[PDB]
Amino acid sequence: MRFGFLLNEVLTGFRRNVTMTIAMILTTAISVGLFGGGMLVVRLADSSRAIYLDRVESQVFLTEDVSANDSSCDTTACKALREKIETRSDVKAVRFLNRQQAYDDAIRKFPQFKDVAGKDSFPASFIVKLENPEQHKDFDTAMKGQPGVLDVLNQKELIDRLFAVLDGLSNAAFAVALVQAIGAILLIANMVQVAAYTRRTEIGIMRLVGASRWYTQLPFLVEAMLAATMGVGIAVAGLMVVRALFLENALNQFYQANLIAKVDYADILFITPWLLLLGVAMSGLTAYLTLRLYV
Amino acid sequence: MRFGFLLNEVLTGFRRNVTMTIAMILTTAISVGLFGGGMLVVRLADSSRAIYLDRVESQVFLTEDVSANDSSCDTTACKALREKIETRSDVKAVRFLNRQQAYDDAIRKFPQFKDVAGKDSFPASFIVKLENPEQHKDFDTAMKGQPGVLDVLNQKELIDRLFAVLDGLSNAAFAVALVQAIGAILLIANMVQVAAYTRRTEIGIMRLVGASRWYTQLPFLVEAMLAATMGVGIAVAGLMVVRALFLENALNQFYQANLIAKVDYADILFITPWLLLLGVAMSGLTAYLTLRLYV
Amino acid sequence: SAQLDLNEKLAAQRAADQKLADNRTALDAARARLATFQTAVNKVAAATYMGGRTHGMDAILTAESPQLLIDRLSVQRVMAHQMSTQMARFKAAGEQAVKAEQAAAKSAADARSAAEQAAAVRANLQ
Amino acid sequence: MMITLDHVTKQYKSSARPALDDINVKIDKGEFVFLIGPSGSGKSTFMRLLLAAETPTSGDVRVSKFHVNKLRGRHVPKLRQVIGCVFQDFRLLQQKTVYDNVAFALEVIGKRTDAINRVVPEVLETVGLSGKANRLPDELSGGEQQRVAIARAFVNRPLVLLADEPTGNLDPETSRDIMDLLERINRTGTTVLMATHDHHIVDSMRQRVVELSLGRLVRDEQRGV
Amino acid sequence: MMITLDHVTKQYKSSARPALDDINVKIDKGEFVFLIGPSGSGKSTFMRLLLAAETPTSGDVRVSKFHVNKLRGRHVPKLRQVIGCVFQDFRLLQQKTVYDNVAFALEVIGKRTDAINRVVPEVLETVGLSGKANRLPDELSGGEQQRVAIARAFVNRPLVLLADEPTGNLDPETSRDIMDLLERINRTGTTVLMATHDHHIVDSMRQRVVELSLGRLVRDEQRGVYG
Ligand SMILES: Nc1ncnc2c1ncn2[C@@H]1O[C@H](COP(=O)(O)OP(=O)(O)O)[C@@H](O)[C@H]1O
Ligand SMILES: Nc1ncnc2c1ncn2[C@@H]1O[C@H](COP(=O)(O)OP(=O)(O)O)[C@@H](O)[C@H]1O
Repeated sequence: MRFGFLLNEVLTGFRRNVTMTIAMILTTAISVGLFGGGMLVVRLADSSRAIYLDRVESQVFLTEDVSANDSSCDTTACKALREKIETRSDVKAVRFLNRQQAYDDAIRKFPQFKDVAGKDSFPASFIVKLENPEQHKDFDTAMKGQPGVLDVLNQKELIDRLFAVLDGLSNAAFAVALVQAIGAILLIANMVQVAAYTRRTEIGIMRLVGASRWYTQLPFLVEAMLAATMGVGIAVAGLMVVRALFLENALNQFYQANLIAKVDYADILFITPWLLLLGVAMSGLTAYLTLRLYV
Repeated sequence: MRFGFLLNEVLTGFRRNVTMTIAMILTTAISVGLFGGGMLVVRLADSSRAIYLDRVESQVFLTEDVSANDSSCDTTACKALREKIETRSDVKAVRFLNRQQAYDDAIRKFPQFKDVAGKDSFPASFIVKLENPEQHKDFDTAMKGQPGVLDVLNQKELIDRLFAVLDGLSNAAFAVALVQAIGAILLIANMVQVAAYTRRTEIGIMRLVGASRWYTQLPFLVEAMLAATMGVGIAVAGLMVVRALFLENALNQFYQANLIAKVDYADILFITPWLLLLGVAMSGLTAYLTLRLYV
Repeated sequence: SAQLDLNEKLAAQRAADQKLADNRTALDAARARLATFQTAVNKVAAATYMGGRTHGMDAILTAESPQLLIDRLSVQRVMAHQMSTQMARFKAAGEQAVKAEQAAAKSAADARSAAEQAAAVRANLQ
Repeated sequence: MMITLDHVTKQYKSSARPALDDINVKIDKGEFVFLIGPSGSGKSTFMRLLLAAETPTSGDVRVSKFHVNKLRGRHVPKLRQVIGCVFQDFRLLQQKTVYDNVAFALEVIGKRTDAINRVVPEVLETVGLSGKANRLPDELSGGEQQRVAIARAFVNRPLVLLADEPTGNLDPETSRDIMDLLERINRTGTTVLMATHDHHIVDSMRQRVVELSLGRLVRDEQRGV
Repeated sequence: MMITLDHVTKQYKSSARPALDDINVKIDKGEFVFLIGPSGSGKSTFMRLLLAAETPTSGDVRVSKFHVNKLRGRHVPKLRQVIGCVFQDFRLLQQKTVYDNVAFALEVIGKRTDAINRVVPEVLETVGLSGKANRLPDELSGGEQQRVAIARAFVNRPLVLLADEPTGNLDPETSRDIMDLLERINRTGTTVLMATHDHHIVDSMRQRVVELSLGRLVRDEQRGVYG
């Protein structure tokens, strides 16, 4: 029935003991915050995959006169340079990117390329993929900075070290979020145990009056739900608190330094309904499984 | 005394509270492991500076009017810098690199830029060898904007904000540990009340039998400190497994780049006598204060 | 009288003609200066191409020796200072194509005005 | 119309008494049935068996409505509304008042609230706890907590109301002061079960007597002392 | 000086009738004085007053071998060794048997191990229900759970061995032996007392019967009966 006569006893229930009832909120906030840290570094990897290049990638440049002109590859020289690149078997996903379709994706990956970009913005590139990271050293030897094919770039072999840092810290964040989730699920598991221990006077009365079996555990469930909302209400604020605490040394300076793609509060805020729904779901299920085998 | 009797009821307390003790003994490990990881990363942060602390240099960069005019040093403005900079406490030897000399140094360091890279690339270098790295504050606050010197911007203290991004997360680990600390003292302080309901059948006889007050709460006191000792014992193994599972590849890739002083089992176990006594102190003092107030 | 009112201004006319003539041989210096400067600012976007990868913050993506990466940042921050001052050095030459180049045209118009004035006054003799 | 059970045993550990090996009791409408004997006969287990919190390993359980031997859990509390009983510590919330403690059951079963608050003084003015019932029961004397205990069984319309452990740590003079309140509620028609442990009561009332001796009928004559 | 209490007063939450007043009553060894006061009034105050658990706001309280009106840091269990009380309920440990339950009060003082095992074949036979010394407290019946509850207070021979309402949920046709074993402790030489609304039964012994109605003593007969 109406929740007005059900809300008036739960506040008294938090009022009787205060030295135990406040501890759970910060622990669930820490668990949710580290899990959201893992989510935000996964989304950071997803955003940084767009600006950077993946682990099957080794691009190549072309000769200056060939790259500075010859937009249509119907001529002899563009096909000759393309076949010179395609002599080896490493060519898999070369793209027809030259000049007019090469300005927009290249002004966003680096900020100082947009400076004085009116004259000689970007020549022909023809970015190509790779299947063998251990066997393209001779390919880079043939396609080195010798006159002809210009200098190349390889986003691996002590170059993708930031990716190897971030996925490892993402997995470490996943592991510590798992052990915080285990601690959280056991502490809100024995929440109802110590609550029924501290409120054992009326339990036999509720078994005596003959009320419905669904309605007996409803105050404990609404205390679990309001405790979950109290946890997530400071969990969504502690991320901003630690950002404004210890992100001002960098903030957006990695955008000009081209380390990360983007950072903004809305990217973290995109994950909040999923984490609060999973939090109230885990709170409800451990309420139900603990009440099933105790009374 | 009768120390042999104390070992048979601790297993009874463990078995009677099997679904209760496990969450707090698991989360005290994470509580001390956050502090241990923070101490490890600040030790790595101020040990990684030692790869350049032995070779701390400095410089004086002079205004382009007396560098683009003359290659070598044949002006009275350059001859004034032979004596007006050498009258300092932190000077070893001055070296006058030309625009050509430092330009060729920059070219052989990295083949970067074509049009602007030349005589007008950057002014000439007056390298000043620093005596002590700890007195860089007096170095960069002793000389200011003066005629003949365009900037007193340093060149060797500048790695410090490059690991300020590591420092920020290093202090953020301490901040996370201190945020979880309030909940940690709460979850160790409510143990004397959430376990008193189980031992209701035995606590009532010491209140009139003649048992000493120093021996009554001692079985209640020993549980918290044994829990804290096994918590730090499983916490150091957790640091071992997160170092050996999720902190090996990036550590090896940066140690091959020799930017770090590297950690091993012995380095992490070096701090451990401090954190074990810190953990047993924050167990024992809180457990000793909560027994008088709770009971 | 009116015949005698000639030689007092041939000196000023020759001075005006020589002031036009040497300024015609002095206006070429600004266009020669921009003809020296504009080649270093036209394909500098191609000079930072070929994977330049150095920008004055990290200098850490490649490493062989700790000593050899010090000048990868200590010179690159001075490069950042120089590309900050490069726009000022470009505009200090671009202002010469905006300021103090119409003075030759103004002097030519003033010389034509003096020529028609001298043609107007000389009707007292002729 | 016949509310009894027979051959109903639980057998926790058997030993001295496997609950109730053989019973042949009978409860009538308005029947006052005594229950005394030794301490180990298994009285409170049989009291829990009538409210069906103890699993009947043998026999079938039914009190005047339906067989509760094999019933689904949603229909388990559908018999417990007409069942009342009292205990030693009274299960009283010290923060609540006397009227709040009895109206808590009325507001937690869930009815029309305008038909709940109006009928609280309609049935609360029967015991001596009416008057100064807005105060906390901690400062009150020892004679009025049993009124609050029987009030929450008095407010509904009972059929299987019961009285187990009726006196406890209470004086014989106050017992004679409370027997009459416990008997006047039986004049409506609802029977009650007398489950004391004293022999000073059997001569005083002279009603139906059932005595158990470790699961066996010690004495059963249903008349007189 | 032996046990004397007077002028006790402990009012809680502005109680109108705290049942502690200026009763200058004197107790003695030998005759055991039984309180017949009203229920729910004052019977629990005697144990907490005599064991210095509920200190009165006024009135100096004296015991035989110590001081009750003033305590210190280490004197708070000093009286508790030579006295003993048994409550109504059993509170036995189901983790140990009956033989180990009576020895649980031996190690809490700091007794040496030479006399720990040297007294358990000396006091267990003094109890009427000596038992099999291997009985579970849960398995045993409700008749014998209180005699083993008072046996553990007997093992040190305390000077005070009172017990409030020793029957509990026990029939009086079986509780007579439990009542009749108390005079063994009484002619041991100690002081015993019990406060129970048990009229028409204790008048057979015709012992000292007192009553405290509202903090007022209405009877002080040395060998009287129930009023
Ligand atoms: N869960 C149980 N496990 C073992 N024995 C039990 C259990 N419940 C009841 N008993 C036994 O049944 C008997 C019930 O006695 P009971 O008539 O309830 O005593 P009283 O009337 O004084 O409460 C007890 O002696 C006890 O030993
Ligand atoms: N410090 C105190 N705080 C609250 N209540 C007290 C205190 N001291 C005594 N009382 C009350 O005094 C009453 C004494 O009644 P008593 O006859 O001892 O009850 P019982 O017959 O149940 O033992 C108790 O009900 C108790 O609530």
